[PDB]
Amino acid sequence: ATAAEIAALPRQKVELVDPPFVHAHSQVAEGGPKVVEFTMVIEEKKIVIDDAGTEVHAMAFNGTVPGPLMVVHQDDYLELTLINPETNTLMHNIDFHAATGALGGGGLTEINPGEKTILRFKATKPGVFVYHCAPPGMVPWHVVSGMNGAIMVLPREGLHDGKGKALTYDKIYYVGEQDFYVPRDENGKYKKYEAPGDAYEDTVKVMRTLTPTHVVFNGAVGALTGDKAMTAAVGEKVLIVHSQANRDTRPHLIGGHGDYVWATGKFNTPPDVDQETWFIPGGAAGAAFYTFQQPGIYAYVNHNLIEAFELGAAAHFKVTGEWNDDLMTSVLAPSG
Amino acid sequence: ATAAEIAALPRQKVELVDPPFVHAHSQVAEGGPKVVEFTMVIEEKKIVIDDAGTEVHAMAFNGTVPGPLMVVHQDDYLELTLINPETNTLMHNIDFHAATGALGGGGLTEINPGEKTILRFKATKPGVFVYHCAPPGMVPWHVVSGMNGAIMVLPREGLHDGKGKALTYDKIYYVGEQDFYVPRDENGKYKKYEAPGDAYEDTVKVMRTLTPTHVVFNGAVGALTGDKAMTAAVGEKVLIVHSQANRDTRPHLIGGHGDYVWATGKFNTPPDVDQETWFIPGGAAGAAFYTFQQPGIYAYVNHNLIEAFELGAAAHFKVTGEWNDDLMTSVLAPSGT
Amino acid sequence: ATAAEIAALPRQKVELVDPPFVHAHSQVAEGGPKVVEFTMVIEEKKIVIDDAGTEVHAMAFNGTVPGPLMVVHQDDYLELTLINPETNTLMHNIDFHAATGALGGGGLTEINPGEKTILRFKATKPGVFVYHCAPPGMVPWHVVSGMNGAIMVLPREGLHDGKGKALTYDKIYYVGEQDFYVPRDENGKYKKYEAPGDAYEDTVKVMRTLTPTHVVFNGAVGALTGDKAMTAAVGEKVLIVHSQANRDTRPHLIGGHGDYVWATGKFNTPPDVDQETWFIPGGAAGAAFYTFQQPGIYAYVNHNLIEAFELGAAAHFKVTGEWNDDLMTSVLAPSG
Ligand SMILES: [Cu+2]
Ligand SMILES: [Cu+2]
Ligand SMILES: [Cu+2]
Ligand SMILES: [Cu+2]
Ligand SMILES: [Cu+2]
Ligand SMILES: [Cu+2]
Repeated sequence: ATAAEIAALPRQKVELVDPPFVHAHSQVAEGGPKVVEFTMVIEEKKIVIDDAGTEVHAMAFNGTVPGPLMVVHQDDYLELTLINPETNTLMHNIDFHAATGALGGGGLTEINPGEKTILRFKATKPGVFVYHCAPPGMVPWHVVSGMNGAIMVLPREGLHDGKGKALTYDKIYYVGEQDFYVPRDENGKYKKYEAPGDAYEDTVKVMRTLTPTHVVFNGAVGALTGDKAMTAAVGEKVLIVHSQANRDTRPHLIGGHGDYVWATGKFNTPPDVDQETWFIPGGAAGAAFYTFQQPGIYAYVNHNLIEAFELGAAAHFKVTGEWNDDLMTSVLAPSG
Repeated sequence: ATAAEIAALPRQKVELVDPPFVHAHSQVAEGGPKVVEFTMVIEEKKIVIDDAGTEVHAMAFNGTVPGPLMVVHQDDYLELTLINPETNTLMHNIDFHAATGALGGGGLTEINPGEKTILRFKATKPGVFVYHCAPPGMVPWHVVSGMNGAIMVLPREGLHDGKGKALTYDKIYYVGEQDFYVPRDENGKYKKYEAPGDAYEDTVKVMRTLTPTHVVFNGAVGALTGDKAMTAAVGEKVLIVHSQANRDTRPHLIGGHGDYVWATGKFNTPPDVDQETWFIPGGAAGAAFYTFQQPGIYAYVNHNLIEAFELGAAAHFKVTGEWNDDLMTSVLAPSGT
Repeated sequence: ATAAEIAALPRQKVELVDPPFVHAHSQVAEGGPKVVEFTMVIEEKKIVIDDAGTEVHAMAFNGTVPGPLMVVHQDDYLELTLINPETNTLMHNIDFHAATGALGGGGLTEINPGEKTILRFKATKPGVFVYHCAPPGMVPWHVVSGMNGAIMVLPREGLHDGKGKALTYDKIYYVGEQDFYVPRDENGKYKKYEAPGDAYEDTVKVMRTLTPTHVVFNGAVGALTGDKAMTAAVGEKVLIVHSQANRDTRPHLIGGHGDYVWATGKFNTPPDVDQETWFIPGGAAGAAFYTFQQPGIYAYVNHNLIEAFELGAAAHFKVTGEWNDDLMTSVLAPSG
């Protein structure tokens, strides 16, 4: 397309919503290509990530860790307004792994506090893709301070299985997994600081050990459990988008499966089926589709079970419906 | 589907065998869906994992680490009697990744010492799958103390390649890989404890470093080497099932390949072919098929070669038969310049 | 083939070139199977691997880390002459993951200083494959001292996609990634040693932490950046071969994609498509094919970004050509 051709396309303004929910969208594209417009404000803020009151200086797209999920269709244009308010202290930018050129947009979006920028790119490849900050010289520090999220580029015709059959989800949830590296003093207590830049040197020391102190979903231990559990019902088709911008993960739904999994995240590669545990490399997003067949509590975990149960990488689904005894039954309940 | 129709099905009681061997089974299912019955008793026991005498309090399904492989076919019912003897000290349960609902069985099978339970589930999805203990609040500690194994759900028509050609193995071995986290004293010497409970706090400290002290096949360093090496012959088709319930691994057969590898472990996903090194993420099982074409010793390793040769994750195959010089030959043996 | 047939095949002697470049070869084979002859000399030498003057005693096929890429076609025979000069101190050998039997050749090629050997094997399976040294009882120590490389066995009809369409590259580069484990003294300074054997105990202690001190491409921090960036032009098709003999990696082209990725490295397994980040397990090689669409500087990284930008695993591509504003454009440049 020429610049004139693009200027004649319809514009659509999208309101973002906080993870794990996803803004409203249509699976099959309603019409031809659009310029889809989003706006995000960056907030630097302290977050508390566990029940011991441990703090991280988060650098958050839209004020959440992860940043929100943006949804477009193949061959739409994504137009982002990115704002770094004067209340912040650091320069920031954005690299979309879905985009082609200029370091995924990082080289065109460097904004100091009090600045804004607008970037547009054509979403030429369908799939789920990571986005993250990447300021020169400080790339990994922004990413492991929570400045990352994902976008989904749906095929215009919606999702399909390997053999061209349509896959239509009832519910979608976005789980962003974050490794954090919090410094400790000589008594093994986590340190606190009064500004992000003050934590920089101590944090780099921990990062170089390659071992996170916490690995969490949606920005904190227990964020998606108990009463902030994701919900579904028996018979509902659910798409679970999962991203990790820095470190590998191996998601598993305890009690379920991934019926179709795009473990690479890319919808032109056919999905793996019937998976117990799938693998998403650091720097990628993946998606799993599952139809719930049994009610009750499911845990959704990174299946390095130390990372899930000791370091924080565990969420719940609460699923309503009737029990199927053909699939599973207690023949003799625990007894003497 | 009905309670009635299920009690009408034939029952077959299987006697389990210790890894790396697998109980007798047929690849192609003979006749219709069955209720296949297994019994395992849980043992808490001290095991020695290296030649230095390092001890771990293991928590072992059927007394072995890994637990034994169970084989059924798709749409069979697996019925497990699980027994926690009153000589044990902890509650245990089982989560089958092959099963659907109730945390894979784990929410229905919590048994204290002196208790037993019977669980039945329909094996709806073909593949190899991990099982493991998962008691609320102590999940990784029972897994990394050895409490895990695998099952294989064969398609009823047996295995096939990506394009419908039948693949029939002559023999099957199950390699369970285990990461252990053994606490050290001030001299760097491994510690010993009286009961499993006593080791808990020090072991969680090592677990949180995410760095195992030992990574082993079949429960110990060198367990599947020497007189305990797996065996085959030139021309023999072997299926190697490998599981890791907690940590990634990257198996490789030194001197061979994986001719067809279901690296995800699931037989409706077509296999990768001609693999050098394949990758099984923590919490999964995979399977590789190979036809041996050369005699001699092979080593089967996790190809982080520090984990293989320093931490324990190496086994041997001894293969009989004739050498093929077309595939490889020494044109000039090591000689002076 | 008969014995006389094998004995009658044409021989071709190939001069190797240092990575990241590759010796001249044809994609589509020209004529029937051949015996392709290569000679490599092993060098044990001290190399400097970062900007701080940190030394390692490298053990280097042909004098380089990684060793060079050898290219043959399926069902050719590769015949290697391997020489261990009298000035080295250790026995060495070679295991080709491409070969069948005798531990990949390792059992037949153990040469002490002052010895040579000639090994021939038939390249029966197409793909990229790791090769590395593996002397009994000292395998990891030779591998993590740099003694590894890769070979490519191309299909006789050249590369194709999943749907049997030909893929022809214009340029090929080989990126070998190396994890090093360099000991430190109690002051945190890296140690130096007179002879390789003097470093053995201290190095195995670091190896057993599973945490590298440096993760590099082509043997050193920054080896493929600046004036040594890899080059291409918009519209050129590049094949990037990447190996890691001991530890996993997750390559990503910042600003691009892998249009076709043989992540397993084996050309009978259909490629994944449209990849953002792909995953190569330790002990394997992989290959990614990309057509460049935008000019500029791209970084090619291991996307554990701590490993890329703190520990050394980052390279650059410099790509010439005209900017395409359809794919990406700055609608509003950073402004107050
Ligand atoms: Cu930032
Ligand atoms: Cu990135
Ligand atoms: Cu248990
Ligand atoms: Cu599990
Ligand atoms: Cu060597
Ligand atoms: Cu190897």
